[PDB]
Amino acid sequence: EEAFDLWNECAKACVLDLKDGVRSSRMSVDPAIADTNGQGVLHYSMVLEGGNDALKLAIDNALSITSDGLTIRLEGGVEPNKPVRYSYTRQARGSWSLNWLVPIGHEKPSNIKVFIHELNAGNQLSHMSPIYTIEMGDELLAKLARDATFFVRAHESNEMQPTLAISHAGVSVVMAQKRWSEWASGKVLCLLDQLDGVYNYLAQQRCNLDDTWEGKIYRVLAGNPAKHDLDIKPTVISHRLHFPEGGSLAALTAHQACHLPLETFTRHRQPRGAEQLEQCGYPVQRLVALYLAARLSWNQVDQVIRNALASPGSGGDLGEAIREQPEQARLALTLAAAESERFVRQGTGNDEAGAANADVVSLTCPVAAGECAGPADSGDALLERNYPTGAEFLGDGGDVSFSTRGTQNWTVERLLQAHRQLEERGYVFVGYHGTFLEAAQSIVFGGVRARSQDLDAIWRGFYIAGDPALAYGYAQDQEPDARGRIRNGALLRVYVPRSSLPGFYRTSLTLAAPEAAGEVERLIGHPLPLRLDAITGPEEEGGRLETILGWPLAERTVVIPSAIPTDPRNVGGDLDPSSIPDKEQAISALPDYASQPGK
Ligand SMILES: [Cl-]
Ligand SMILES: [Cl-]
Ligand code: NA
Ligand code: NA
Repeated sequence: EEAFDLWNECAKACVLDLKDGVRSSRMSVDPAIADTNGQGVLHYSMVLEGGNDALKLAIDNALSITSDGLTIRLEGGVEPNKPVRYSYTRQARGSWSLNWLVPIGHEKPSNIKVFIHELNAGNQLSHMSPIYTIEMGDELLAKLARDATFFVRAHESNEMQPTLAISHAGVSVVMAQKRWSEWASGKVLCLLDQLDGVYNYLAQQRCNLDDTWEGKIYRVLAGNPAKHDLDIKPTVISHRLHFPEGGSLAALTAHQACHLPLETFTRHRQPRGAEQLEQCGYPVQRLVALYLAARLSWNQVDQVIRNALASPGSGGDLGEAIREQPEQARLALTLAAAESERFVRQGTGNDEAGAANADVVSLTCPVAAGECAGPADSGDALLERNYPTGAEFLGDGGDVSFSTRGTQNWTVERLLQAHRQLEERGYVFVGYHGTFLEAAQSIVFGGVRARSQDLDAIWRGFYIAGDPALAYGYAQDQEPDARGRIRNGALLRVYVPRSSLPGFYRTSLTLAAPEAAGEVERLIGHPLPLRLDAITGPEEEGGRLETILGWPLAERTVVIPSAIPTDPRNVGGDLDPSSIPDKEQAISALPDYASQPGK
Protein backbone atom coordinates (compact mmCIF):
# COMPACT_ATOMS: atom_id res chain seq x y z
CA GLU A 1 0.00 0.00 0.00
CA GLU A 2 1.08 3.57 0.76
CA ALA A 3 3.40 2.60 3.58
CA PHE A 4 6.90 1.15 3.29
CA ASP A 5 9.78 0.47 5.71
CA LEU A 6 12.63 2.78 4.77
CA TRP A 7 15.33 1.34 6.97
CA ASN A 8 14.55 -2.29 6.36
CA GLU A 9 13.67 -2.25 2.66
CA CYS A 10 15.99 0.48 1.45
CA ALA A 11 19.10 -0.27 3.52
CA LYS A 12 20.51 -2.11 0.54
CA ALA A 13 18.24 -1.10 -2.34
CA CYS A 14 14.54 -0.55 -3.01
CA VAL A 15 12.44 0.73 -5.90
CA LEU A 16 9.39 2.64 -4.68
CA ASP A 17 6.28 2.79 -6.85
CA LEU A 18 5.06 6.41 -6.87
CA LYS A 19 2.35 6.09 -9.54
CA ASP A 20 -0.50 5.75 -7.04
CA GLY A 21 0.33 8.70 -4.81
CA VAL A 22 2.48 9.49 -1.81
CA ARG A 23 4.48 6.77 -0.06
CA SER A 24 5.38 7.05 3.63
CA SER A 25 7.57 5.39 6.23
CA ARG A 26 7.74 5.89 9.97
CA MET A 27 11.26 6.56 11.24
CA SER A 28 11.42 5.38 14.84
CA VAL A 29 14.46 5.68 17.10
CA ASP A 30 14.80 4.29 20.64
CA PRO A 31 13.58 7.12 22.92
CA ALA A 32 16.42 6.34 25.33
CA ILE A 33 18.63 7.98 22.69
CA ALA A 34 16.95 11.39 22.44
CA ASP A 35 16.87 11.46 26.24
CA THR A 36 20.61 10.91 26.75
CA ASN A 37 22.37 12.79 29.54
CA GLY A 38 25.42 13.24 27.33
CA GLN A 39 25.56 14.81 23.88
CA GLY A 40 25.44 13.33 20.44
CA VAL A 41 24.47 13.72 16.80
CA LEU A 42 22.05 11.52 14.85
CA HIS A 43 23.09 11.36 11.19
CA TYR A 44 20.21 10.43 8.86
CA SER A 45 21.10 9.63 5.25
CA MET A 46 20.09 7.79 2.07
CA VAL A 47 21.19 7.66 -1.54
CA LEU A 48 18.55 8.69 -4.10
CA GLU A 49 18.98 7.19 -7.56
CA GLY A 50 16.67 6.83 -10.58
CA GLY A 51 13.66 9.10 -10.14
CA ASN A 52 15.51 11.55 -7.88
CA ASP A 53 14.88 14.35 -10.40
CA ALA A 54 11.08 14.57 -10.01
CA LEU A 55 10.46 14.50 -6.26
CA LYS A 56 8.86 16.23 -3.30
CA LEU A 57 10.03 14.60 -0.05
CA ALA A 58 9.18 15.57 3.50
CA ILE A 59 9.82 14.74 7.12
CA ASP A 60 6.41 15.55 8.69
CA ASN A 61 5.83 19.22 7.72
CA ALA A 62 9.16 20.08 9.40
CA LEU A 63 11.38 19.64 6.36
CA SER A 64 10.56 19.58 2.66
CA ILE A 65 12.89 18.79 -0.21
CA THR A 66 11.92 19.46 -3.86
CA SER A 67 14.14 18.03 -6.60
CA ASP A 68 13.54 18.73 -10.29
CA GLY A 69 16.91 17.79 -11.79
CA LEU A 70 18.26 21.36 -11.78
CA THR A 71 17.99 22.31 -8.11
CA ILE A 72 17.26 20.77 -4.72
CA ARG A 73 15.12 23.14 -2.70
CA LEU A 74 14.89 22.88 1.06
CA GLU A 75 12.39 24.44 3.36
CA GLY A 76 11.18 23.88 6.85
CA GLY A 77 11.26 24.88 10.46
CA VAL A 78 8.89 25.28 13.37
CA GLU A 79 7.93 28.95 12.94
CA PRO A 80 4.69 29.41 10.96
CA ASN A 81 5.01 32.72 9.06
CA LYS A 82 8.55 32.60 7.63
CA PRO A 83 9.77 29.21 6.45
CA VAL A 84 13.49 28.71 6.46
CA ARG A 85 14.33 28.29 2.76
CA TYR A 86 17.38 27.33 0.71
CA SER A 87 18.12 26.24 -2.85
CA TYR A 88 21.10 24.15 -3.99
CA THR A 89 21.96 24.18 -7.69
CA ARG A 90 22.97 20.72 -8.91
CA GLN A 91 26.56 20.45 -10.15
CA ALA A 92 26.14 16.97 -11.61
CA ARG A 93 23.59 14.55 -12.97
CA GLY A 94 22.88 11.21 -11.36
CA SER A 95 22.56 9.96 -7.80
CA TRP A 96 22.73 12.19 -4.75
CA SER A 97 22.87 11.61 -1.02
CA LEU A 98 20.34 13.28 1.30
CA ASN A 99 21.70 14.01 4.79
CA TRP A 100 20.31 15.59 7.92
CA LEU A 101 21.76 15.92 11.41
CA VAL A 102 19.68 16.00 14.58
CA PRO A 103 21.56 16.91 17.79
CA ILE A 104 20.68 15.22 21.05
CA GLY A 105 21.45 16.22 24.62
CA HIS A 106 20.26 18.62 27.32
CA GLU A 107 21.95 21.82 26.06
CA LYS A 108 21.76 20.99 22.39
CA PRO A 109 21.46 23.53 19.56
CA SER A 110 17.80 23.91 18.53
CA ASN A 111 18.33 23.35 14.81
CA ILE A 112 19.13 20.62 12.34
CA LYS A 113 21.76 20.61 9.58
CA VAL A 114 20.98 19.43 6.06
CA PHE A 115 23.45 18.73 3.27
CA ILE A 116 23.65 17.05 -0.13
CA HIS A 117 26.41 14.98 -1.71
CA GLU A 118 26.39 14.50 -5.46
CA LEU A 119 27.78 11.11 -6.54
CA ASN A 120 29.42 10.08 -9.81
CA ALA A 121 28.92 6.77 -11.63
CA GLY A 122 31.61 5.14 -9.52
CA ASN A 123 29.47 6.05 -6.51
CA GLN A 124 32.20 8.41 -5.37
CA LEU A 125 31.46 11.74 -3.67
CA SER A 126 31.99 14.34 -6.43
CA HIS A 127 30.44 17.52 -4.97
CA MET A 128 29.10 18.65 -1.61
CA SER A 129 26.49 21.33 -1.06
CA PRO A 130 26.73 23.99 1.63
CA ILE A 131 25.67 22.86 5.13
CA TYR A 132 22.17 24.33 5.65
CA THR A 133 20.75 25.16 9.07
CA ILE A 134 16.98 24.89 9.86
CA GLU A 135 15.57 26.08 13.18
CA MET A 136 13.28 23.57 14.90
CA GLY A 137 12.98 24.44 18.54
CA ASP A 138 13.66 21.92 21.29
CA GLU A 139 10.41 19.98 21.21
CA LEU A 140 10.30 19.43 17.46
CA LEU A 141 13.94 18.27 17.55
CA ALA A 142 12.95 15.69 20.14
CA LYS A 143 10.21 14.52 17.78
CA LEU A 144 12.55 14.35 14.81
CA ALA A 145 14.95 12.20 16.89
CA ARG A 146 12.31 9.67 17.94
CA ASP A 147 9.20 9.54 15.78
CA ALA A 148 8.65 11.30 12.45
CA THR A 149 7.39 10.24 9.04
CA PHE A 150 9.27 10.32 5.75
CA PHE A 151 6.96 11.16 2.78
CA VAL A 152 7.86 10.61 -0.88
CA ARG A 153 5.79 11.77 -3.87
CA ALA A 154 6.45 12.21 -7.57
CA HIS A 155 6.65 15.85 -8.63
CA GLU A 156 6.35 16.86 -12.31
CA SER A 157 7.66 13.49 -13.43
CA ASN A 158 7.73 12.66 -17.13
CA GLU A 159 7.42 8.95 -16.28
CA MET A 160 4.21 7.09 -17.02
CA GLN A 161 4.79 4.95 -13.91
CA PRO A 162 7.15 6.98 -11.71
CA THR A 163 9.47 5.19 -9.33
CA LEU A 164 12.26 6.20 -6.94
CA ALA A 165 15.25 4.01 -6.25
CA ILE A 166 16.83 4.38 -2.81
CA SER A 167 19.95 2.73 -1.43
CA HIS A 168 21.91 2.80 1.81
CA ALA A 169 19.13 4.39 3.82
CA GLY A 170 20.03 4.48 7.51
CA VAL A 171 20.70 6.39 10.69
CA SER A 172 23.73 6.48 12.96
CA VAL A 173 24.53 8.18 16.22
CA VAL A 174 27.79 9.58 17.47
CA MET A 175 28.13 10.17 21.19
CA ALA A 176 30.73 12.47 22.67
CA GLN A 177 32.91 11.38 25.55
CA LYS A 178 28.86 20.24 26.90
CA ARG A 179 30.76 21.40 23.82
CA TRP A 180 28.91 22.40 20.63
CA SER A 181 31.42 24.58 18.81
CA GLU A 182 32.10 22.08 16.01
CA TRP A 183 28.36 21.88 15.22
CA ALA A 184 28.36 25.50 14.05
CA SER A 185 31.62 25.35 12.08
CA GLY A 186 33.24 23.36 9.33
CA LYS A 187 34.39 20.88 11.97
CA VAL A 188 30.89 19.46 12.18
CA LEU A 189 32.15 17.15 9.41
CA CYS A 190 34.78 15.88 11.85
CA LEU A 191 31.97 14.43 13.98
CA LEU A 192 30.69 12.27 11.12
CA ASP A 193 32.44 8.96 10.57
CA GLN A 194 30.71 8.64 7.21
CA LEU A 195 32.78 11.62 6.07
CA ASP A 196 36.22 10.89 7.55
CA GLY A 197 38.98 12.71 5.69
CA VAL A 198 36.81 15.35 4.07
CA TYR A 199 37.62 18.13 6.53
CA ASN A 200 41.35 17.47 6.32
CA TYR A 201 41.28 17.62 2.53
CA LEU A 202 39.06 20.71 2.17
CA ALA A 203 40.32 22.76 5.14
CA GLN A 204 43.88 21.63 4.40
CA GLN A 205 44.30 20.97 8.11
CA ARG A 206 43.61 18.22 10.66
CA CYS A 207 40.35 18.16 12.61
CA ASN A 208 42.41 18.45 15.80
CA LEU A 209 39.34 18.01 17.98
CA ASP A 210 39.26 18.80 21.68
CA ASP A 211 38.80 15.78 23.95
CA THR A 212 34.98 15.85 24.05
CA TRP A 213 34.37 14.90 20.44
CA GLU A 214 37.84 13.45 19.86
CA GLY A 215 36.79 10.52 22.04
CA LYS A 216 33.44 10.01 20.33
CA ILE A 217 31.76 6.61 19.90
CA TYR A 218 29.88 5.79 16.67
CA ARG A 219 27.01 3.34 16.12
CA VAL A 220 24.63 2.49 13.29
CA LEU A 221 21.11 2.42 14.74
CA ALA A 222 19.11 1.32 11.68
CA GLY A 223 19.57 0.58 8.01
CA ASN A 224 22.99 0.75 6.41
CA PRO A 225 24.46 4.22 5.83
CA ALA A 226 26.94 4.66 3.01
CA LYS A 227 30.58 5.74 3.38
CA HIS A 228 31.48 7.10 -0.04
CA ASP A 229 34.95 7.05 -1.55
CA LEU A 230 36.08 10.59 -2.32
CA ASP A 231 36.69 12.26 -5.68
CA ILE A 232 35.55 15.63 -4.40
CA LYS A 233 36.21 19.07 -5.84
CA PRO A 234 38.50 21.19 -3.55
CA THR A 235 35.61 23.61 -2.88
CA VAL A 236 35.89 24.99 0.64
CA ILE A 237 33.36 23.80 3.18
CA SER A 238 30.55 26.31 3.51
CA HIS A 239 27.50 26.92 5.66
CA ARG A 240 24.43 29.00 4.70
CA LEU A 241 21.91 30.46 7.15
CA HIS A 242 18.67 32.10 6.04
CA PHE A 243 17.02 34.68 8.36
CA PRO A 244 13.27 34.46 7.56
CA GLU A 245 12.48 37.56 9.63
CA GLY A 246 15.58 39.41 8.47
CA GLY A 247 18.22 40.85 10.78
CA SER A 248 21.16 38.91 9.36
CA LEU A 249 23.69 41.76 9.39
CA ALA A 250 22.83 42.49 13.02
CA ALA A 251 23.22 38.82 13.97
CA LEU A 252 26.48 38.45 12.06
CA THR A 253 27.87 41.55 13.76
CA ALA A 254 26.84 40.35 17.23
CA HIS A 255 28.35 36.92 16.57
CA GLN A 256 31.67 38.39 15.34
CA ALA A 257 31.93 41.17 17.91
CA CYS A 258 31.02 38.97 20.87
CA HIS A 259 32.26 35.52 19.87
CA LEU A 260 28.81 33.88 20.08
CA PRO A 261 27.48 31.34 17.52
CA LEU A 262 25.61 32.93 14.65
CA GLU A 263 22.77 30.41 15.01
CA THR A 264 22.15 31.53 18.60
CA PHE A 265 20.42 34.53 17.02
CA THR A 266 18.06 32.43 14.88
CA ARG A 267 16.87 30.36 17.84
CA HIS A 268 13.14 29.70 18.27
CA ARG A 269 13.49 30.72 21.91
CA GLN A 270 16.03 33.24 23.21
CA PRO A 271 18.34 31.89 25.93
CA ARG A 272 18.22 33.95 29.14
CA GLY A 273 20.76 34.87 31.81
CA ALA A 274 23.89 34.24 29.72
CA GLU A 275 26.41 36.94 30.69
CA GLN A 276 28.00 37.50 27.27
CA LEU A 277 24.59 37.29 25.61
CA GLU A 278 22.99 39.89 27.88
CA GLN A 279 25.97 42.25 27.95
CA CYS A 280 27.30 41.91 24.42
CA GLY A 281 25.19 39.72 22.11
CA TYR A 282 21.72 41.22 22.36
CA PRO A 283 22.99 44.79 22.89
CA VAL A 284 25.11 44.61 19.72
CA GLN A 285 22.31 42.95 17.73
CA ARG A 286 19.88 45.66 18.85
CA LEU A 287 22.33 48.45 18.06
CA VAL A 288 22.83 47.37 14.47
CA ALA A 289 19.05 46.92 14.10
CA LEU A 290 18.43 50.42 15.45
CA TYR A 291 20.96 51.86 13.02
CA LEU A 292 19.27 50.08 10.13
CA ALA A 293 15.80 51.14 11.34
CA ALA A 294 16.97 54.75 11.59
CA ARG A 295 17.44 54.56 7.81
CA LEU A 296 21.08 55.72 8.03
CA SER A 297 23.74 54.95 5.42
CA TRP A 298 26.78 53.14 6.78
CA ASN A 299 29.26 55.69 5.41
CA GLN A 300 28.13 58.11 8.12
CA VAL A 301 28.82 55.87 11.11
CA ASP A 302 31.62 58.04 12.52
CA GLN A 303 29.51 61.20 12.43
CA VAL A 304 26.51 59.38 13.87
CA ILE A 305 28.56 58.16 16.84
CA ARG A 306 30.21 61.58 17.27
CA ASN A 307 26.85 63.34 17.35
CA ALA A 308 25.23 60.84 19.69
CA LEU A 309 28.07 61.16 22.20
CA ALA A 310 28.36 64.96 21.92
CA SER A 311 24.70 65.66 22.75
CA PRO A 312 22.82 63.90 25.59
CA GLY A 313 19.30 62.69 24.90
CA SER A 314 19.90 63.09 21.16
CA GLY A 315 19.65 60.37 18.53
CA GLY A 316 16.67 58.78 20.22
CA ASP A 317 16.88 55.00 20.64
CA LEU A 318 19.99 54.67 18.48
CA GLY A 319 21.63 57.66 20.12
CA GLU A 320 20.92 56.32 23.59
CA ALA A 321 22.11 52.84 22.63
CA ILE A 322 25.39 54.38 21.46
CA ARG A 323 25.86 56.54 24.54
CA GLU A 324 25.09 53.48 26.70
CA GLN A 325 28.13 51.56 25.38
CA PRO A 326 30.44 53.91 23.43
CA GLU A 327 33.24 51.52 22.46
CA GLN A 328 31.03 48.48 21.98
CA ALA A 329 28.95 50.70 19.68
CA ARG A 330 32.00 51.76 17.70
CA LEU A 331 33.10 48.13 17.30
CA ALA A 332 29.63 46.97 16.24
CA LEU A 333 28.80 49.76 13.86
CA THR A 334 32.16 49.83 12.06
CA LEU A 335 32.06 46.02 11.69
CA ALA A 336 28.58 46.20 10.14
CA ALA A 337 29.52 49.16 7.97
CA ALA A 338 32.45 47.27 6.44
CA GLU A 339 30.42 44.15 5.77
CA SER A 340 27.54 46.12 4.20
CA GLU A 341 29.98 47.98 1.97
CA ARG A 342 31.53 44.72 0.79
CA PHE A 343 28.10 43.22 0.14
CA VAL A 344 27.01 46.18 -1.98
CA ARG A 345 30.16 46.00 -4.10
CA GLN A 346 29.66 42.29 -4.85
CA GLY A 347 27.14 43.01 -7.57
CA THR A 348 24.77 45.58 -9.04
CA GLY A 349 22.03 43.36 -7.64
CA ASN A 350 22.93 44.17 -4.01
CA ASP A 351 22.09 47.35 -2.08
CA GLU A 352 22.38 48.65 1.48
CA ALA A 353 18.79 47.75 2.35
CA GLY A 354 19.34 44.19 1.18
CA ALA A 355 22.48 43.73 3.25
CA ALA A 356 20.29 43.91 6.34
CA ASN A 357 18.46 40.69 5.51
CA ALA A 358 20.72 38.68 3.16
CA ASP A 359 21.62 35.07 4.02
CA VAL A 360 24.94 34.54 5.79
CA VAL A 361 27.47 32.29 4.00
CA SER A 362 30.32 31.11 6.26
CA LEU A 363 33.45 29.64 4.71
CA THR A 364 36.02 27.29 6.24
CA CYS A 365 39.11 28.82 4.66
CA PRO A 366 42.52 27.21 4.16
CA VAL A 367 45.26 29.52 5.50
CA ALA A 368 47.72 28.93 2.66
CA ALA A 369 45.46 29.09 -0.37
CA GLY A 370 44.93 32.40 -2.14
CA GLU A 371 41.80 34.40 -1.38
CA CYS A 372 38.87 32.45 0.04
CA ALA A 373 35.90 32.53 -2.30
CA GLY A 374 32.42 31.25 -1.64
CA PRO A 375 30.01 29.39 -3.99
CA ALA A 376 28.91 31.12 -7.19
CA ASP A 377 25.43 31.32 -5.59
CA SER A 378 26.81 33.30 -2.65
CA GLY A 379 27.09 36.69 -4.35
CA ASP A 380 23.76 37.68 -2.80
CA ALA A 381 24.86 36.77 0.73
CA LEU A 382 26.78 38.35 3.58
CA LEU A 383 30.12 36.48 3.72
CA GLU A 384 32.31 35.35 6.58
CA ARG A 385 35.75 33.81 5.98
CA ASN A 386 36.89 31.66 8.89
CA TYR A 387 40.42 30.71 9.84
CA PRO A 388 42.04 29.54 13.10
CA THR A 389 41.90 32.26 15.78
CA GLY A 390 43.60 33.02 19.07
CA ALA A 391 40.89 30.95 20.76
CA GLU A 392 42.78 27.82 19.60
CA PHE A 393 46.21 28.99 20.72
CA LEU A 394 45.81 29.92 24.34
CA GLY A 395 47.01 26.64 25.83
CA ASP A 396 46.24 25.52 29.37
CA GLY A 397 45.72 27.80 32.32
CA GLY A 398 42.04 28.62 32.49
CA ASP A 399 39.62 31.03 30.83
CA VAL A 400 41.13 34.11 29.23
CA SER A 401 39.25 37.42 29.11
CA PHE A 402 40.00 41.12 28.99
CA SER A 403 39.53 43.58 31.82
CA THR A 404 40.90 46.85 33.18
CA ARG A 405 42.57 44.71 35.88
CA GLY A 406 44.53 42.79 33.26
CA THR A 407 44.13 39.79 31.01
CA GLN A 408 42.60 36.86 32.90
CA ASN A 409 44.90 33.91 33.47
CA TRP A 410 47.64 35.25 31.25
CA THR A 411 51.27 35.01 32.25
CA VAL A 412 54.66 35.04 30.53
CA GLU A 413 54.85 31.27 30.95
CA ARG A 414 51.49 30.79 29.26
CA LEU A 415 52.53 33.16 26.44
CA LEU A 416 55.73 31.22 25.79
CA GLN A 417 53.77 27.96 25.52
CA ALA A 418 51.27 29.60 23.16
CA HIS A 419 54.08 31.05 21.03
CA ARG A 420 55.64 27.56 20.71
CA GLN A 421 52.28 26.11 19.68
CA LEU A 422 51.95 28.85 17.04
CA GLU A 423 55.41 28.03 15.69
CA GLU A 424 54.50 24.33 15.56
CA ARG A 425 51.41 25.25 13.50
CA GLY A 426 53.50 27.28 11.08
CA TYR A 427 52.73 30.80 12.39
CA VAL A 428 55.15 33.69 12.83
CA PHE A 429 54.95 36.88 14.92
CA VAL A 430 54.60 40.13 12.97
CA GLY A 431 53.76 42.72 15.61
CA TYR A 432 51.56 44.25 18.26
CA HIS A 433 48.03 45.66 18.09
CA GLY A 434 46.66 47.88 20.82
CA THR A 435 42.92 48.23 21.23
CA PHE A 436 39.97 48.48 23.64
CA LEU A 437 38.65 45.60 25.68
CA GLU A 438 35.63 44.66 23.55
CA ALA A 439 37.68 44.69 20.36
CA ALA A 440 40.34 42.52 22.02
CA GLN A 441 37.66 39.94 22.84
CA SER A 442 36.37 39.99 19.27
CA ILE A 443 39.81 39.77 17.66
CA VAL A 444 41.33 37.06 19.84
CA PHE A 445 38.35 34.74 20.00
CA GLY A 446 36.23 35.52 16.94
CA GLY A 447 39.10 36.54 14.66
CA VAL A 448 40.07 39.86 13.06
CA ARG A 449 37.33 41.35 10.85
CA ALA A 450 37.24 44.40 8.61
CA ARG A 451 35.85 47.61 10.11
CA SER A 452 35.15 50.90 8.39
CA GLN A 453 37.93 53.45 8.87
CA ASP A 454 37.96 57.20 8.36
CA LEU A 455 41.08 57.32 6.19
CA ASP A 456 41.97 57.18 2.49
CA ALA A 457 40.58 54.03 0.89
CA ILE A 458 43.99 52.96 -0.39
CA TRP A 459 45.30 52.68 3.18
CA ARG A 460 42.50 50.72 4.82
CA GLY A 461 43.47 47.53 6.59
CA PHE A 462 44.56 46.20 9.98
CA TYR A 463 47.12 48.39 11.74
CA ILE A 464 49.89 46.86 13.82
CA ALA A 465 53.38 47.84 14.99
CA GLY A 466 56.50 45.83 15.63
CA ASP A 467 57.25 48.12 18.57
CA PRO A 468 54.89 47.40 21.48
CA ALA A 469 55.38 50.98 22.63
CA LEU A 470 53.73 52.36 19.47
CA ALA A 471 50.82 49.91 19.67
CA TYR A 472 50.41 50.68 23.41
CA GLY A 473 49.22 54.17 22.51
CA TYR A 474 46.11 52.66 20.93
CA ALA A 475 45.38 50.27 23.78
CA GLN A 476 42.61 52.23 25.50
CA ASP A 477 39.14 53.71 24.99
CA GLN A 478 39.04 56.65 22.54
CA GLU A 479 35.85 57.92 24.20
CA PRO A 480 34.59 57.77 27.83
CA ASP A 481 31.97 55.15 28.70
CA ALA A 482 28.46 55.61 30.12
CA ARG A 483 30.04 56.23 33.53
CA GLY A 484 32.35 58.85 32.04
CA ARG A 485 35.63 56.96 32.41
CA ILE A 486 38.37 56.21 29.86
CA ARG A 487 39.32 52.56 30.44
CA ASN A 488 42.70 51.07 29.68
CA GLY A 489 42.61 48.45 26.92
CA ALA A 490 44.84 45.54 25.94
CA LEU A 491 48.04 44.91 23.96
CA LEU A 492 47.81 41.96 21.56
CA ARG A 493 50.30 39.86 19.59
CA VAL A 494 49.61 39.30 15.89
CA TYR A 495 50.76 36.21 14.02
CA VAL A 496 50.37 35.11 10.42
CA PRO A 497 51.11 31.84 8.60
CA ARG A 498 54.76 31.81 7.48
CA SER A 499 53.48 31.05 3.99
CA SER A 500 52.14 34.64 3.95
CA LEU A 501 55.56 36.26 4.52
CA PRO A 502 56.37 36.72 0.83
CA GLY A 503 53.53 39.25 0.75
CA PHE A 504 55.10 41.49 3.41
CA TYR A 505 56.91 44.54 2.03
CA ARG A 506 58.76 47.50 3.50
CA THR A 507 59.45 51.04 2.39
CA SER A 508 61.50 53.95 3.75
CA LEU A 509 58.67 56.33 2.86
CA THR A 510 55.97 57.63 5.19
CA LEU A 511 52.43 56.89 3.95
CA ALA A 512 51.56 60.58 3.90
CA ALA A 513 54.35 61.16 1.39
CA PRO A 514 52.93 61.89 -2.09
CA GLU A 515 55.16 59.16 -3.53
CA ALA A 516 53.88 56.59 -1.01
CA ALA A 517 50.82 55.29 -2.85
CA GLY A 518 52.65 54.64 -6.11
CA GLU A 519 55.70 53.11 -4.42
CA VAL A 520 53.63 50.71 -2.35
CA GLU A 521 51.66 49.70 -5.44
CA ARG A 522 54.94 49.08 -7.23
CA LEU A 523 56.10 46.84 -4.37
CA ILE A 524 52.88 44.83 -3.96
CA GLY A 525 52.31 44.59 -7.71
CA HIS A 526 48.70 45.76 -7.85
CA PRO A 527 46.55 48.77 -7.04
CA LEU A 528 45.86 49.56 -3.38
CA PRO A 529 44.25 48.74 -1.05
CA LEU A 530 46.31 45.85 0.30
CA ARG A 531 44.89 42.33 -0.24
CA LEU A 532 46.90 39.23 0.85
CA ASP A 533 49.87 41.52 1.49
CA ALA A 534 51.21 44.10 3.89
CA ILE A 535 53.38 47.19 4.04
CA THR A 536 55.74 48.41 6.80
CA GLY A 537 57.31 51.87 6.89
CA PRO A 538 57.85 54.86 9.26
CA GLU A 539 54.61 56.23 10.71
CA GLU A 540 56.10 59.68 10.10
CA GLU A 541 59.48 61.15 9.15
CA GLY A 542 62.03 59.78 11.60
CA GLY A 543 59.39 57.71 13.34
CA ARG A 544 58.79 54.18 14.59
CA LEU A 545 57.50 51.59 12.11
CA GLU A 546 53.87 50.85 11.41
CA THR A 547 52.53 47.83 9.53
CA ILE A 548 49.26 47.55 7.67
CA LEU A 549 47.86 44.11 6.80
CA GLY A 550 45.34 44.03 3.96
CA TRP A 551 42.00 42.88 5.36
CA PRO A 552 42.13 39.51 3.52
CA LEU A 553 45.48 38.82 5.20
CA ALA A 554 44.31 40.23 8.54
CA GLU A 555 41.43 37.73 8.61
CA ARG A 556 43.90 34.82 8.64
CA THR A 557 45.99 36.09 11.51
CA VAL A 558 45.97 34.44 14.93
CA VAL A 559 45.94 37.11 17.64
CA ILE A 560 46.72 36.31 21.31
CA PRO A 561 47.35 38.47 24.39
CA SER A 562 50.68 40.08 25.11
CA ALA A 563 52.13 39.61 28.61
CA ILE A 564 52.84 43.38 28.58
CA PRO A 565 50.04 44.91 30.68
CA THR A 566 48.28 48.22 30.18
CA ASP A 567 48.57 50.50 33.25
CA PRO A 568 45.12 51.32 34.66
CA ARG A 569 46.69 54.11 36.73
CA ASN A 570 48.23 55.85 33.72
CA VAL A 571 45.77 55.58 30.85
CA GLY A 572 47.11 57.59 27.94
CA GLY A 573 50.66 57.40 29.25
CA ASP A 574 53.68 55.93 27.46
CA LEU A 575 54.66 52.29 27.80
CA ASP A 576 57.19 51.88 30.60
CA PRO A 577 59.95 49.75 28.99
CA SER A 578 60.75 48.05 32.30
CA SER A 579 57.27 46.52 32.26
CA ILE A 580 58.04 44.51 29.12
CA PRO A 581 58.96 40.92 30.11
CA ASP A 582 62.47 40.13 28.91
CA LYS A 583 61.27 36.71 27.76
CA GLU A 584 58.50 38.27 25.70
CA GLN A 585 61.12 40.54 24.05
CA ALA A 586 63.08 37.40 23.14
CA ILE A 587 60.15 36.14 21.07
CA SER A 588 59.33 39.51 19.51
CA ALA A 589 61.89 40.14 16.79
CA LEU A 590 60.13 40.75 13.43
CA PRO A 591 60.62 38.93 10.07
CA ASP A 592 62.78 40.14 7.20
CA TYR A 593 60.43 41.98 4.79
CA ALA A 594 60.90 42.50 1.04
CA SER A 595 62.14 45.92 -0.10
CA GLN A 596 61.59 45.26 -3.81
CA PRO A 597 58.72 43.91 -5.95
CA GLY A 598 58.61 40.19 -6.61
CA LYS A 599 60.85 39.11 -9.49
CL1 LIG B 1 3.09 14.62 0.10
CL1 LIG C 1 60.46 37.57 31.58
NA1 NA D 1 12.35 16.91 -13.29
NA1 NA E 1 7.06 23.24 6.56
